[PDB]
Amino acid sequence: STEELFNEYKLTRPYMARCIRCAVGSCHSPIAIEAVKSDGHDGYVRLQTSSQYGLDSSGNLKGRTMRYDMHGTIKEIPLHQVSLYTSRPCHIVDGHGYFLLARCPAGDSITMEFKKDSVRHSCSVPYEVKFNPVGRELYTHPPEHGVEQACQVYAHDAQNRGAYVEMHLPGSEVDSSLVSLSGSSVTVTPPDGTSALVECECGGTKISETINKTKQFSQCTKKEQCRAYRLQNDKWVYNSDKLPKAAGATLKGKLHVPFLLADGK
Amino acid sequence: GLDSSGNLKGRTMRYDMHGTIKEIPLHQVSLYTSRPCHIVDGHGYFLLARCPAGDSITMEFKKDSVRHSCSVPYEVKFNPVGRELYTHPPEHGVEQACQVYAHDAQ
Amino acid sequence: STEELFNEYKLTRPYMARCIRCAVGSCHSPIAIEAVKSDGHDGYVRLQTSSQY
Amino acid sequence: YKTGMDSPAIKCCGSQECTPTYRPDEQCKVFTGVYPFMWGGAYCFCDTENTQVSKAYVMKSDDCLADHAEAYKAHTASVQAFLNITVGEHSIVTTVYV
Amino acid sequence: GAFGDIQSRTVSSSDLYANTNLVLQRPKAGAIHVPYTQAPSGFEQWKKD
Amino acid sequence: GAFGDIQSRTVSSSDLYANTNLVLQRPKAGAIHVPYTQAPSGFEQWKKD
Ligand SMILES: *[C@@H]1O[C@H](CO)[C@@H](O)[C@H](O)[C@H]1NC(C)=O
Ligand SMILES: *[C@@H]1O[C@H](CO)[C@@H](O)[C@H](O)[C@H]1NC(C)=O
Repeated sequence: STEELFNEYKLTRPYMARCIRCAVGSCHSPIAIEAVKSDGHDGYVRLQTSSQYGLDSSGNLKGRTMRYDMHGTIKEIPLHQVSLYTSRPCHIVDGHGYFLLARCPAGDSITMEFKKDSVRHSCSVPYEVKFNPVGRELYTHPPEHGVEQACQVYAHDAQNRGAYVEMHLPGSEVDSSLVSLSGSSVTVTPPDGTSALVECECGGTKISETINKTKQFSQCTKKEQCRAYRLQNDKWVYNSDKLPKAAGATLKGKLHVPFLLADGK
Repeated sequence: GLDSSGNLKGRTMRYDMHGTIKEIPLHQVSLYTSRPCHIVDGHGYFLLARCPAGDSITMEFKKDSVRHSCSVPYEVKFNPVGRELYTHPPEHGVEQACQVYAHDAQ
Repeated sequence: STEELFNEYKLTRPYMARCIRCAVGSCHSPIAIEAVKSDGHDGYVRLQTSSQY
Repeated sequence: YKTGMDSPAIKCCGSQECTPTYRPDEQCKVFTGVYPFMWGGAYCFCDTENTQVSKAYVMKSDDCLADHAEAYKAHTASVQAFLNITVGEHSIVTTVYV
Repeated sequence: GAFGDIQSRTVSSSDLYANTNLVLQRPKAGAIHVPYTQAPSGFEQWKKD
Repeated sequence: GAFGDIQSRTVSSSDLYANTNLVLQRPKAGAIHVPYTQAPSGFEQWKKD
């Protein structure tokens, strides 16, 4: 269990993705869901999210917590604290890195509610949930007793045998919070040990690293003229739909996937 | 949209109990339907929320010990836009003219 | 009201029953339900469970 | 099958063209006049000269190894049988090809 | 939309022929994503049949 | 499955005729219960009609 968790967590880089429904209008939610698979016969759903599961924020095997990030700040939450639902409320089985396993009934949409200390933000995705029964006897819910047939459900085993995803070096992220308005200048202060590629739009456009110390931006007094591109690249990131592609970062890496569908009865 | 003292506070819900005026934060109280809703904003008497399709409207108000809710048998018509019948807004696609209740306080 | 509650509670012995869906796989859950009657015209259901009230 | 879309490539304040690579049913598109928006403000501050490079292809499903349907070419059936033969009070059970 | 949308000589064979009528559309303004439309899974449709 | 699957001479009469095609099946391994399958209530069916 340690090997694949370490492989996924050495180059995880949890992110926040664009979400259609943030429970208030639309926003970029750290809990945004990018893919849901509902091919399990019993109703189990295997889906991958921006947030990571199975380890803490320090890269230590801790499966009881959910790990995510907010605006470049990596944060973690207990798994039982955060729950997802559908047409009917679901039940979470387990999570492993990007991918998550849970027991959801049939539904037209997927939503997971993340309630922080004061801020409760949730992301909904219009993905249907196919609750396909087993055999020719159409049950809307698994029966308590009866005969058994061959069944295919997403096993919760963490083994990763014949499937994987590509993880690349993340592209540059814009961060206008780092832009500060000083006297006739902009003082974009990068955080500790962080390279903020400062891009300024005025007469004579300049691009600078300013990794250690902030730089005064002459001719670019207004804050909106200069745009700060945070550049950490501490770990690789999953090749997501919401992330920009760094042209100079051709850093593909295989990441074997958990919760592979397995046959059973 | 205001407190119990008539001051601009859009993050709270104001009500009364047996002639005693009391207030609650807006996020504390939620309504649901066939599926749980999402509350957008409130403005005095009128309230705006994002409810999916449902047959009845119910809002659960849980006080310190007493949880009281009211359910009304009013249908929720989730009428789509255009000739492509979708049960939930799509992530992407083309755009058409749509008529929705704008959240502006005008 | 005291009489029937006392009669039931002198020999209650609450138990845990095998539940098909324990919110994780299957197990024996203390809150398991054995019978639900859904003939109520308004929608009310009278049900008996392992736990007592 | 699992649809495979790469991270979009944006040439902020500039022009970019799709590179034709080889993937199953690979499609690449270039989109101009795009103003991307991120959580940390707008990613690109130029209005035009924002070419969007989007490439997508098709990948076989992750669970294809376990769950999948197989097509066969069937012909020339062979016939076999199990016979429990008893000749002369000699109870014999065996398989004999037809 | 029918059987054979994904064809692989072997389960472990990396080579595969894909024909799903995959076409992209215009990305929505203010969003970064890959807007694609294609026919549903022909294998899945056959299973539903 | 029809009206009269349960017949009692009186409301308070203890004796009653029961014909529900009640048949037991194999209990599931590792579980304790009474696995029984029987027709739905014929009284209920007549009410539904
Ligand atoms: C910033 O400090 C690092 C030492 O951690 C050094 O390698 C780098 O050259 C410094 N940057 C500049 C612009 O001097
Ligand atoms: C084969 O035939 C013998 C003689 O009738 C019988 O005793 C035996 O059970 C048979 N075997 C099977 C597998 O039926």
